[PDB]
Amino acid sequence: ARLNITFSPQAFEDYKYFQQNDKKMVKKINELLKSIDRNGALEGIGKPEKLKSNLTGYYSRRINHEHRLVYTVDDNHIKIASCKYHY
Amino acid sequence: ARLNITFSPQAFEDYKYFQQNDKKMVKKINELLKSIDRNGALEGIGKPEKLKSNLTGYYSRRINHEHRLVYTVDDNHIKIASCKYHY
Amino acid sequence: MIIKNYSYARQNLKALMTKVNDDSDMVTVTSTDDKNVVIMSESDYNSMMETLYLQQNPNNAEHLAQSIADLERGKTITKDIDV
Amino acid sequence: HMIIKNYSYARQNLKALMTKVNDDSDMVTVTSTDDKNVVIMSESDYNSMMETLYLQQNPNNAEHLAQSIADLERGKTITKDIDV
Repeated sequence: ARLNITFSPQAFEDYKYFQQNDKKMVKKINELLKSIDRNGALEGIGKPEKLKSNLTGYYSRRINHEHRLVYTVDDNHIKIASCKYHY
Repeated sequence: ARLNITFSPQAFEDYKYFQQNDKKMVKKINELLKSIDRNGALEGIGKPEKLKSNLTGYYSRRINHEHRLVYTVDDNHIKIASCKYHY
Repeated sequence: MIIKNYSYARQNLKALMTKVNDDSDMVTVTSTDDKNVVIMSESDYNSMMETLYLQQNPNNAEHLAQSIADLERGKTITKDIDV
Repeated sequence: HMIIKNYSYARQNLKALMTKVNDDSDMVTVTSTDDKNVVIMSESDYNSMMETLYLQQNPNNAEHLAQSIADLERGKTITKDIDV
């Protein structure tokens, strides 16, 4: 029920915003995080995929059709670059 | 020979920079422009390529290995979005 | 975007190569070894690589989006150019 | 890791190329006489490419990803225990 997660500042603001406006979105993000902690970066729900170009080293999983969880795993520690598409 | 060319403001500033500081760049750009005017957006020197995503409708040709001429052709009129990579 | 298997795709390879170039389509070829591949036209492949090249640096992605917007808006500079 | 062969090679050497595309992360270009060539890549590489383009295609999101990855790299970050 607890995960020690490192956020980028914009990823944390979007995560907090989801907490007071869309708990259905927080729960789906949390399910992705739990899957990453259990299975590693490339296995589990959310269609995990490596990213390329200047996103090399990071991965994406689908939160919904629009939003992506963009993350990397550094010695089993999860770092979150994004949890919300910024149009 | 004279071609009537529409520039984005940043593309014009980079062309003017090339006129003062790099005349070999201007000559290659001018060569690509002559080739677009005679052959259309997809034929001729510079490996012309359709672009995707938010650049759909625009085309790129190689000025050198780094700089692209990013352009569109609107009823045989050439519009330049870019003639220099912005790092 | 087309989904076929191996043994179909091994037969009419040329029929699938003409179909992805003219209809701008894609083919996923499925194997029993869980080692699938995607077939696209070389034109579409080079376009995506060139698009990723132009968007790879955020200053350049911003420069392109502002410039394309300026051209659509008519905030622009039109000159006769000695070519 | 690009490999360039012609059409008649690619007909009967199909798994020989499909496996080395997935195992070695290679790609294969198949040339043609009418030059409507094709490129073969793994489904992972195709999805990775499409996902990267999706994330870059709005400049506000490309900038948000660049800024966030930068902040992660220098440690300007927020680390919390969160309920999951």
